[PDB]
Amino acid sequence: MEYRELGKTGLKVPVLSYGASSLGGVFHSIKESEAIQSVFTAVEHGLNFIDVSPYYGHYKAETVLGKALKELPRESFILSTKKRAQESVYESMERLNIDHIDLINVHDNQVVNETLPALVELKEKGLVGHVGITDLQLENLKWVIDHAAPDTVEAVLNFCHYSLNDDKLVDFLDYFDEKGVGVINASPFGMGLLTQRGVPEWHPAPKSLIEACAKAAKFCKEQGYPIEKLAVQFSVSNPRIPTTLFSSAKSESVLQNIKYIEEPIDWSLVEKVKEIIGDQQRVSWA
Amino acid sequence: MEYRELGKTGLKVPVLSYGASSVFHSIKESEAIQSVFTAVEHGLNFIDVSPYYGHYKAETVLGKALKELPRESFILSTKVGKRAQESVYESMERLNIDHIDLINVHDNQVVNETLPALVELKEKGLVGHVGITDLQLENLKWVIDHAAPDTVEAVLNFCHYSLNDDKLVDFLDYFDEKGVGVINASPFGMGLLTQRGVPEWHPAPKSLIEACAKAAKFCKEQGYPIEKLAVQFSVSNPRIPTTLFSSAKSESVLQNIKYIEEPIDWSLVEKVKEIIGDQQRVSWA
Repeated sequence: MEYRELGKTGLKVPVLSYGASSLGGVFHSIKESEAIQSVFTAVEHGLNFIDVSPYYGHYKAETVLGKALKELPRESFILSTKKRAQESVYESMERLNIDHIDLINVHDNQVVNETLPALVELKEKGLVGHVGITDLQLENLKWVIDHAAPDTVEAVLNFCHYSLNDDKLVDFLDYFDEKGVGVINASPFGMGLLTQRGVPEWHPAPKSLIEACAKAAKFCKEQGYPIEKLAVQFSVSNPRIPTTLFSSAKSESVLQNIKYIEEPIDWSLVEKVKEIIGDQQRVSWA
Repeated sequence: MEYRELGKTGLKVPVLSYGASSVFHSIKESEAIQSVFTAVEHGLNFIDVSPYYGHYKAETVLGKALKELPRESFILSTKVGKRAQESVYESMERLNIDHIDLINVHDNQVVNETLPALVELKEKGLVGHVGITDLQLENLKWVIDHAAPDTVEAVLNFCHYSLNDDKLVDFLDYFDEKGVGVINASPFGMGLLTQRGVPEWHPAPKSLIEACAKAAKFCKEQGYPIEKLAVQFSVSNPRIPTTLFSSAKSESVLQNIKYIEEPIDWSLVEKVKEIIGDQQRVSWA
């Protein structure tokens, strides 16, 4: 298992990161029951870095996850999660029964002046290791880092922009280097596009991107090289992206993606399907 | 296009009803609002807003969008000491509706505190009818038995009247005895009876997954999608007033409407129940 420093953060994070797939909805019990075993498996097999944002919100799930994490040693895992935002961090820290969060990041106006300062105060207190931000659009990330105070934002998290099908994050990597920001990729598979089963029912991806990615998955199938294996291989394949956050419930998926990323990537196959995904490279569906 | 009566409640629900589904929840949101508009346009009055209760921003958008449709043209339902009454109040407040048609309860002794409270809210005329929601029919039976009489008007249940599971059948005589309307849900087994297949999180055992995949590719070779047969079967029983499917895009809603309005091939249902053999009613809860 390979590790990267998360920018100027000091945390050695594994090139893949477990994101604890969404638990809300009916059958939530099954999903969180499996997610606990997945946390254990990811830690036992190399993933320091667990994000539990989907647990941010559910009293009982968060508390028995606090039990589960109390089963694990102090330095055995790095944990990150999502005016009154101070009390929110305090509240959910109590529910997790952890004594301090390794990194807090803001979901989503001028978060620049209200939430981020409170989290900076919290980092000075000793209860939060580092601060970061989460968003969909890289222009928004640039905006908020720009108008914030210097060296406030230590990490950024962003979705579907370093894949076989989307390449945008490159354009911003330099910028992050210039302001000392660790980069966290997420959704390596394009949320179904780089899957061999296909794309979920809610996915609004245009018909063209859908067809390009389905044909790439078919070519991968015919070459005996699963498209998801290639996608997860590729999202952790950039030395400037410290880590990528994949979401799953069953521990089998954690172990499969571990086995994938630890196996050598086929750069010729990357060239091939990046070609087959034609005009649809960096086509957006947000 | 076909309507039945929800037990004795006097609400006329279509055989198929829309249960709008679950980062990336805003995109699902907008699509789901368009989907409820499409469904109400095509006759699917029964609208369950349970996944919106919990996010102020999420319930507000459907409240404001739904204000654009006539009140008598749709029947609405949602999820829920007497904190339940305050929950109903606030749900109406963000949905900007003066009357909820059906109010349900998820999940121990809700028979003496929660259900009497919701009954009181019905007495006042804010809610029309009161029901319960569970994955286990035994738990539904317990609640109905131990509750005050004629309290439980609706019972919602998942993955127990479909091509692979029909454990709801055994309880239908009971539900008729009690005066309880039945709302089926998840007619696809949450991916089993789909051509694409099962999500990663699904716990269903190897044998069930394989039998359903074989039935699926058989349906494919026959030119008759497994999803069409699934939704047709689920709505095919007259003692089950309505079946609730959770979709996001409006195209799925239109597909399912066209599917239920097509006749069902019972020979195909039996050829599929032969592929789903010892796996019928195998639980994964």
